[PDB]
Amino acid sequence: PRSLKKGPFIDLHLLKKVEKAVESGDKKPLRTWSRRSTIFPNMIGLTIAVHNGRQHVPVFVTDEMVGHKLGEFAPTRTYRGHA
Amino acid sequence: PRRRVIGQRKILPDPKFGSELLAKFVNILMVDGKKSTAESIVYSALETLAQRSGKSELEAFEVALENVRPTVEVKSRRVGGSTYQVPVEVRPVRRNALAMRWIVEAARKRGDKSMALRLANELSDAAENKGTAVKKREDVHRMAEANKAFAHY
Amino acid sequence: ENQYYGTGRRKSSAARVFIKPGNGKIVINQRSLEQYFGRETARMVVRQPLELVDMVEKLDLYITVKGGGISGQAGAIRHGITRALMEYDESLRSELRKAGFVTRDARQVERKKVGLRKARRRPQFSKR
Amino acid sequence: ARIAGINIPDHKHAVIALTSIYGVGKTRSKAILAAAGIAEDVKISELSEGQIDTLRDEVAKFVVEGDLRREISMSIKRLMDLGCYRGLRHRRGLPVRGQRTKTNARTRKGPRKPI
Amino acid sequence: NQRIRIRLKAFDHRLIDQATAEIVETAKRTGAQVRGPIPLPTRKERFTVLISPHVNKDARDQYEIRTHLRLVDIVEPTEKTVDALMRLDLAAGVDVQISLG
Amino acid sequence: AKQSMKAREVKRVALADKYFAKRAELKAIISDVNASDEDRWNAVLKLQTLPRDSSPSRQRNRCRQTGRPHGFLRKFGLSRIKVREAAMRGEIPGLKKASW
Amino acid sequence: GQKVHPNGIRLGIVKPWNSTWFANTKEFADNLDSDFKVRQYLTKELAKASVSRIVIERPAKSIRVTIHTARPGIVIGKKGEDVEKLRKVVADIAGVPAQINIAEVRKPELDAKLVADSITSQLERRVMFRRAMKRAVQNAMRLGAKGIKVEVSGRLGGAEIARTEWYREGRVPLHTLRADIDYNTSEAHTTYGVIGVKVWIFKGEILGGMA
RNA sequence: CGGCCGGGAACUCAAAGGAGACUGCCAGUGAUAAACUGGAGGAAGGUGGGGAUGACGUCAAGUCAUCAUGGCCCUUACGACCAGGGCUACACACGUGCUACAAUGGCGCAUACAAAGAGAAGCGACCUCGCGAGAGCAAGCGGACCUCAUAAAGUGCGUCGUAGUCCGGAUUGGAGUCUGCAACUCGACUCCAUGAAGUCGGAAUCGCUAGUAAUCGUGGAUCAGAAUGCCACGGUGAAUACG
Ligand SMILES: [Mg+2]
Ligand SMILES: [Mg+2]
Ligand SMILES: [Mg+2]
Ligand SMILES: [Mg+2]
Ligand SMILES: [Mg+2]
Ligand SMILES: [Mg+2]
Ligand SMILES: [Mg+2]
Ligand SMILES: [Mg+2]
Ligand SMILES: [Mg+2]
Ligand SMILES: [Mg+2]
Ligand SMILES: [Mg+2]
Ligand SMILES: [Mg+2]
Ligand SMILES: [Mg+2]
Ligand SMILES: [Mg+2]
Ligand SMILES: [Mg+2]
Ligand SMILES: [Mg+2]
Ligand SMILES: [Mg+2]
Ligand SMILES: [Mg+2]
Ligand SMILES: [Mg+2]
Ligand SMILES: [Mg+2]
Ligand SMILES: [Mg+2]
Ligand SMILES: [Mg+2]
Ligand SMILES: [Mg+2]
Repeated sequence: PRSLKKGPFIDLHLLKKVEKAVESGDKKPLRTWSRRSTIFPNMIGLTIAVHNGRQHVPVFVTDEMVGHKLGEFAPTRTYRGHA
Repeated sequence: PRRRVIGQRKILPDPKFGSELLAKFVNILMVDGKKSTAESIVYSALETLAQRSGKSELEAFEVALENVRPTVEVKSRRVGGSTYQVPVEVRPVRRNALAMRWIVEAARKRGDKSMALRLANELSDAAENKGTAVKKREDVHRMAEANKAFAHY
Repeated sequence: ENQYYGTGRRKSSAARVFIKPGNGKIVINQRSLEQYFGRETARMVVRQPLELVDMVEKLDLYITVKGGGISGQAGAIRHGITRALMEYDESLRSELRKAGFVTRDARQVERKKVGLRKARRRPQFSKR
Repeated sequence: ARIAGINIPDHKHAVIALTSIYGVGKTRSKAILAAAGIAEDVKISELSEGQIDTLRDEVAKFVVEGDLRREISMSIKRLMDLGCYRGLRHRRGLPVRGQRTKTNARTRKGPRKPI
Repeated sequence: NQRIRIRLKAFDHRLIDQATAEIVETAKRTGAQVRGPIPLPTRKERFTVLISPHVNKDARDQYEIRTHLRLVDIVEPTEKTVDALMRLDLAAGVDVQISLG
Repeated sequence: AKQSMKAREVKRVALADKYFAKRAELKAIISDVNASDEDRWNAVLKLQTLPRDSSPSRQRNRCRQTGRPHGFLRKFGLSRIKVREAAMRGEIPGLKKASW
Repeated sequence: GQKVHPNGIRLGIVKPWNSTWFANTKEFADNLDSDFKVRQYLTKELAKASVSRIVIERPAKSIRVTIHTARPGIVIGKKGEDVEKLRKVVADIAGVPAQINIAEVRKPELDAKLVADSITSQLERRVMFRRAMKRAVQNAMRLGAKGIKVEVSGRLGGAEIARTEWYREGRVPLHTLRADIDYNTSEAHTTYGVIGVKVWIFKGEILGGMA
């Protein structure tokens, strides 16, 4: 857990993208590689294609997701089963 | 050792009793090199045993030890291709060591709470010849008599 | 007066003993013998040389010991008292030797060796 | 000796017996007894009912038992619903805190199942 | 006059002994009172490295650097002594540190 | 190692001494107890704009003769093979095999 | 089995160090890098000057190199031209004012490094390896070495299968710590690959120690 | 009433140089020999203890991914860089370890005794705040001086009284701290809550002959952060060897 002094960490490209998207009002998915950025209230109600290392997975962010990080909703490994 | 005939290491006598036998008993009881704890246990057990069963700690300890000492044990020789269980007389120092070892292990097994209490109970029971240690001695003697037929191999 | 001195040594401990012809007082690092050594065996080991060549109530000794543990310090104190007694009398050498107090026990430790988990404890081996 | 709707052993001391409440451990039991004014050594038995009522009122200040179990279940169920990595691990039945799963995950995975 | 303290550090011990001998000879000849050379404890910095190129973990080399110290204290210095000691340059590989005051 | 891995290293040392002061200055305001949301947020957002190889912790010690990324002693700036080879040739002043 | 380095096992006892300077841990690694650079450059330059042992000695603000060589005439050349060139280059490499001294080896047949270098030179020039190694052993023994051993290894005569061949004359006690075993190695980069040459020369035993 | 300060070089200690141990002396066995067994002195006795030191060679043993290097191969790609991911997966099998199954113990209070090391983009005290991990201020110190740094087992008193327990700590939920551009995948640590299996483990199998095994803590390298591994240090300290 990041210290409370420093505050939550989120990436600039995603920030301009989300503020510009908030200002614009468009609903195109936001392609990002910033899995380490925490989710904010202004991001609520947006589709964000987070990179899983292979492809961009669309995550429709909701109010409950605030405080979590984008990577948590973009699983990287793909395991079905051994048998 | 194939080629070595050095004897046994000199052991110092018990501080509070001046008994080499008692010192060996403390060493056998001791675990993890914690001699202080084992020495306190044996001293308390000896005092309790003395008060209960007789006059002095050494007298009670020796009578119990004698009641546990084995005359003859059995080893596994291998001469005729198969293994023969043959009886063999035990040298006196091994008698003392086996007796003390049997007493300690029997005391550990017992279900009483304190270790000193278990040791005192087992020592008194061995003196009275109803203990697990004397049972172990009688068992080894019984098996030796059973396979005494191979006493000349 | 004379302040007969003796240096005792044990695995890592070093004791300095000053014997004086007085009563039977023992002062170890500005403490009584019972205060310093809670171990009854340690107390008796410190006693041992005096009891053998009877001087228990005839000598004051002032002791300072550094390093080691309880048994090591007790052994160093015993060695120092023996050396001080030998220097003081010089007739007790034979009695002290036959008791076994003059000899300095040289067993310190075996160092840990590369490849072994301890000085001699070897890692567990497997055939398959 | 019934606090928060569960029976509490009487022969035990107050500190240890209090821990039998789901949601009260060692430190919390010590704090409850300190606030109440009851000594730790004194056993649950031979306690005046007024002190036991004081203990009940003190315990009421913590979310302990059924309610606490409901809260924990709600948290886990919320993780499941969110569909995050922790929720996925919870529903799969695998170690959540990033422990190795190649070996030594038998607390979550239960006993071994032969192939 | 405040005293001057000199700390000599070397990897070789006989070299440092010869070096401190030269220093004490100079200072004692020129009148000032030498207080030393006190042998301070040596630093044994030990290292352990793998000798096999690929895989042999138990095959290792254990190395060490041993640093010897010598403390030479000069009290009541005279002007002749202080200039002479600066005039004298010692053998290389012997680190000298002159702390004064 | 590869001549490119060694080239990458020399790049994380120059970028790190270039942007040493700003980083420290930015970290000060980012850690300072008497800062502000507008200040700490702005300094924390500026730190994550700097050239990345500017951070020290993105540098890894490697032999100063081979570039070996493993087994590197700091007092020898060397790995585990080269130290031994140099020690045997009597090149590391005061290096002797121990036998305590 | 695997044998220990004869020079490394005898450092301090009978053999001196090549680099002889003190440094704190702050400047130790940088000193090592500079010493490596200096030795590399000096060997590369005076490959054809039969250089035996470069000895680096650092005053607190100076670098003193001592080149032990068989033929001082070629390394110094005309008056001081070549030594000054080497001095200025080593000064820029080190970053410190430099001073170069040259020690003449009167017996290049007893120096293990020189003997090994000559054998590798002959091997590169495509002589017979047995002929070269026998010549070296005979020369050393004639000059009066108490013993000498020479070993060559790897694709001898361009053979597909590698072999090791070694010749010893006199005694060369490796396990005797007080012995004076001069040891060095070299590599001949022949057209069929690398051929390793090792040379031991037992010059005597030093009773006094003398570090 | 602190070696703290006058002082003292007595003692510990710090290194540097020396002395000492050689079956040297005595007796016995013996081939009239080498040697062996005892014992006198001696701190040490029979290689005093430990380490380093690894003969000729064996296994076409291992390493072309340290390196060097013969041949072969790629050259707008087999090379170059960037972001994300992975090397941390998980039906399972094997190996090496750590913690336990408890009373020779757990917990609480009081209290004693080490050695060896590291430290400048570092070790960081005192004091203040925080339940704590830690934070703020900040002396000192390239260090027998200052810091890491309180050794633990032990000792004394109390309690628990043989329970799946005041044993055991896995797992999980919540809240945090610090390092670091950045702790989702995938860090360490702290607090509260939770409290799996486990009651000494079949066949089989491993290590160890003495300050050893067993047990108890401490340090270092690697390292921004990240050891139950590795390498060192000391405390307590056995049993047995007929053959
Ligand atoms: Mg004797
Ligand atoms: Mg140990
Ligand atoms: Mg290359
Ligand atoms: Mg080897
Ligand atoms: Mg006074
Ligand atoms: Mg003898
Ligand atoms: Mg040898
Ligand atoms: Mg091969
Ligand atoms: Mg092969
Ligand atoms: Mg193999
Ligand atoms: Mg990449
Ligand atoms: Mg792997
Ligand atoms: Mg993992
Ligand atoms: Mg208890
Ligand atoms: Mg240091
Ligand atoms: Mg607080
Ligand atoms: Mg528990
Ligand atoms: Mg908890
Ligand atoms: Mg079950
Ligand atoms: Mg149970
Ligand atoms: Mg680290
Ligand atoms: Mg470290
Ligand atoms: Mg351990």
